[PDB]
Amino acid sequence: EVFDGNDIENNETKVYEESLDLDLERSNRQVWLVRLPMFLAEKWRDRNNLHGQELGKIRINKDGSKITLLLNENDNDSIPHEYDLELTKKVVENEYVFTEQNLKKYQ
Amino acid sequence: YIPYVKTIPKKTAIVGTVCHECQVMPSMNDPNYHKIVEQRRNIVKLNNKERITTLDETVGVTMSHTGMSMRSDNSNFLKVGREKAKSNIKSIRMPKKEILDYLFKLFDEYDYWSLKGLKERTRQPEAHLKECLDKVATLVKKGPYAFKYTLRPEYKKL
Amino acid sequence: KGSRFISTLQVKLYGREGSSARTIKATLPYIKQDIPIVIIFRALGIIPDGEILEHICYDVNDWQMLEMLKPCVEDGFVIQDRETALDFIGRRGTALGIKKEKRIQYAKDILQKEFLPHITQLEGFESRKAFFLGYMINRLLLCALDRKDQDDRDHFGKKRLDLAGPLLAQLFKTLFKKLTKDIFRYMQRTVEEAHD
Amino acid sequence: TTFRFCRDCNNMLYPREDKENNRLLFECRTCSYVEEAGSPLVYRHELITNIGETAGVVQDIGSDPTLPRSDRECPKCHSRENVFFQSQQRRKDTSMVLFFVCLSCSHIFTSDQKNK
Amino acid sequence: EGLVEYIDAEEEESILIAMQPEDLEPAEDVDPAKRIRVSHHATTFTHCEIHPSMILGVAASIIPFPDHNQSPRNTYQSAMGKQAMGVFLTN
Amino acid sequence: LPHFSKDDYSPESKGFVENSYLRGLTPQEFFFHAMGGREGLIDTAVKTAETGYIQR
Amino acid sequence: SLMSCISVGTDPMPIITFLSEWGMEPLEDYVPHQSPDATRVFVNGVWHGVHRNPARLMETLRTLRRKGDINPEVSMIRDIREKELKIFTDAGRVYRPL
Amino acid sequence: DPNEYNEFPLRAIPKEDLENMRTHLLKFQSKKKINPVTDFHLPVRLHRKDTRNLQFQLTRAEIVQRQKEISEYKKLRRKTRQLKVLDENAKKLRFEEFYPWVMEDFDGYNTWVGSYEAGNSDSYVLLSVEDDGSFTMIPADKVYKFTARNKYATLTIDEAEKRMDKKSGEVPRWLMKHLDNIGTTTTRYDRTRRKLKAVADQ
Ligand SMILES: [Zn+2]
Ligand SMILES: [Zn+2]
Repeated sequence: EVFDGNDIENNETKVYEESLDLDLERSNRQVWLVRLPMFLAEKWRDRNNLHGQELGKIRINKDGSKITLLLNENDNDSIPHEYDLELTKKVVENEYVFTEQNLKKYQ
Repeated sequence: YIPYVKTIPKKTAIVGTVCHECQVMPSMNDPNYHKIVEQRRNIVKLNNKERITTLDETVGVTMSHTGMSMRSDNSNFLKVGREKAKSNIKSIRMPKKEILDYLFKLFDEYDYWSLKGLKERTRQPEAHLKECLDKVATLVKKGPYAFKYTLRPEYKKL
Repeated sequence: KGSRFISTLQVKLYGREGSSARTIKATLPYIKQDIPIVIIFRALGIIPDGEILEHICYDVNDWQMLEMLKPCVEDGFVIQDRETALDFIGRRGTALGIKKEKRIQYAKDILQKEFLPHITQLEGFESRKAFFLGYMINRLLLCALDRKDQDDRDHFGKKRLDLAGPLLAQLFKTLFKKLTKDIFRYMQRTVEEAHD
Repeated sequence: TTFRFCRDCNNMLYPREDKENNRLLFECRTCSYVEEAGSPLVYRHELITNIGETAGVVQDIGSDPTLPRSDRECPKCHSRENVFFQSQQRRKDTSMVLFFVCLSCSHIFTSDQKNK
Repeated sequence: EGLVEYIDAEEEESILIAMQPEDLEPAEDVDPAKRIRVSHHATTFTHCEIHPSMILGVAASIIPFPDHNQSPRNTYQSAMGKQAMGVFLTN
Repeated sequence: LPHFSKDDYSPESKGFVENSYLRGLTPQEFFFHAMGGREGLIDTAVKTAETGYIQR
Repeated sequence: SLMSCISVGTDPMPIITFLSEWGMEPLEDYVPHQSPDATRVFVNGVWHGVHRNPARLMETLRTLRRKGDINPEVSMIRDIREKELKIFTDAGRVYRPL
Repeated sequence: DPNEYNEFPLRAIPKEDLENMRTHLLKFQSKKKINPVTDFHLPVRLHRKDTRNLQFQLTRAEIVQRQKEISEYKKLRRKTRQLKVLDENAKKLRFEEFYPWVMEDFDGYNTWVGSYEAGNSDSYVLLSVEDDGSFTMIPADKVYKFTARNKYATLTIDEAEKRMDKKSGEVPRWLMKHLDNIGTTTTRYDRTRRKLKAVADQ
């Protein structure tokens, strides 16, 4: 949506029905940035798949903060179903997750 | 301040915070880990590019299509020469009063006309149209509407 | 896998050993002047100085090389913004057909498509290019501190032999470039003058 | 000399002479962030240098097959096997003094006799 | 099978190569006519030479006992063997 | 040579040929003597042209 | 020389992918202070990132080349002194067997 | 297997709530902690915009101040040409990232400019912790490097060039401290603060 900047004519209220302000109420959600191998990324990033189905379970052992994955059998059999989620930082600073949404030019 | 910064507005929303740099390692004790190792060895083994194709037929059969040949081109690609030469203009000497009335009508519609637009509007031979033009009108030489025929000031009042 | 063009990047240490104002200036292609380093790193999106000499220096105890790069950050001190650095490097671009606001995009093109082109041609890769430039400067300053001697030009590992493969490759590349130019010329002529 | 940086914008700090207390303060030239300097030294320029002699020593320096072997005495664990090399700086006037690195405990000990 | 390996000049910088297997490899009266062999007194080799005579080119491989000559004479013979006269092809 | 360890300053490691021509050269000694002969040939080739230049 | 051959050069991209799938941390998220002992990894003169355990990576790569999974013309060099792992793949490199 | 842990199941996102929205990745660059819920003056605005000629653009507080004050005040053709080949995806990235992401708070205290990173943006996936402790898988697409801009009252370029010219002498060590004592070329936040305190006093 190409638009002229620094508009003090308040045209954005009429041409955009959605508020321009950033939504912040989901910032308190906790996210895990997970890096995948090539096969796991291929089966976890294809748009012909991932219809909301469950993919596995995450075992978080509390003895030494050891996190392991127990994947479901719905994906394959030749790949492993147990994985070790290694952590290099228990606290990650200055890093967030945000989304983009197109605005409504109508009304 | 300048009230123009070329801002593209898009709806944006924070959808969470990350606190753990997670990475997935395959388990060593899994029986299927060796399948992953063999898969990576097959990845570093396979080739993305194939070899060239060698024409194993007789060389003259291949050369028959080349250059100095019987086989004229049957493709229609970029044949602008044949498709722009099929439009032919044929016109006759329509009587003088009708064509000058037509010229006056077009001059009343718009005062400034070139040779090509007037010819495609009236469908007349170039010599007769030129005679009917310079009998009753003239073309601009040094004005902003140069090389366009306009009506004489004597006939401009009507 | 590109245009097979050879771009020379020279990182030069100005000033002699007895001189104290020893600043490092890099010779970018298509740029008349030799740009100081810190301006280039700010042009690559690394604005703060600490990450700049982090990219230069990997051992925090190596105080000597930090000392001798101190005049470089002192020289590239007035520029403290990425876009100011971009304008500063683009204004000596060898184009002379670009306006004020296109200086930034011009300098971005300069740093993307031929500044260290063997790494990448794409955008979004300024971090690795900046790290490689920091590595180049680290090697330069290691040679300047006599931790490592200068490179042997006669070392046979640093040499390659163009056999019939690569030689015919570059020759055929040139000839096919010329043939494609001729095909485009023929197409342009047969559209503009329409003789089929 | 141990350069210190601003904690706000990560720029190096610069000394100041002040007549208010006549103490050594280091300031950020960008955001005016100030602290006391922990040492009166603000500049060092060493001409003859012993730094870089033991440079390049890592935890797996004994895995290099090109490094020669010797049988000197390691005076921290008393081992009879080690590698050794000359001073890593490439000055024209550095000596043939060797830096023996024991493989058992990664202890660097030299063969210089006047220094010992 | 990992029995031989291709090494270039960069990879030569980080390896240790033995002259002969029967001499330098096993852990260590001598014939006075033989040349003096130094065993290098170190056993940490990663590679061994296939044969030391293979360092020569095509022309220098024609020279009988090139290690018993002055090296410029070997260079002269290497240049001279191209001017030798004989059968070059059977056709 | 890659047949010696690092920082070897022994005479055989830096180009001392102990064998005679009669007994033949070890391959390291052979290569070092080849380097010396190459230097001699290069010096001859440049010296002939330079001294002809000076003489004219 | 008689035994010397010259590499015809292969694609380094399988090697880069293999490194990235064996703990070679990418260069984008590398910080030298938090990884002071990291070994820089070069492929055809392109620094692709760092590795924390270079010895295991080198023996894995050497075993792969010795079993033929990697092309034998690929030359891999570990200089332990300044912690660089240089891998060369391009054509024109003169090699000899040992 | 005994359950001595909290084995949370993992579920994927549907494909219906992936079209027409893109879930990128945020990454600030500062040695201190950056938090929009606390360190930012609400409302916070994030839009893709041109960063060309900064320090002359007023933030949203002064924009709505000007809006209020003006509401009170009013009431031969070249024929053929060469077409260079270019891939569609990189063209879309270049046109998209022709303007960077710029996010600012209401008063302009924290202005962060985003830079695209493509090194490992494809291998990354997001596991957001749900409200019940479960995990939803979100395939991340792009990673953006965000840097704070004009925090310590940055300056223009012509003065920098004339200081780097050798017609003048040595550059002084504390020049912008003297300039901030003068009161020229301050931060965007302070520039908005002056106008806000000028309008609010009436
Ligand atoms: Zn500061
Ligand atoms: Zn010891």
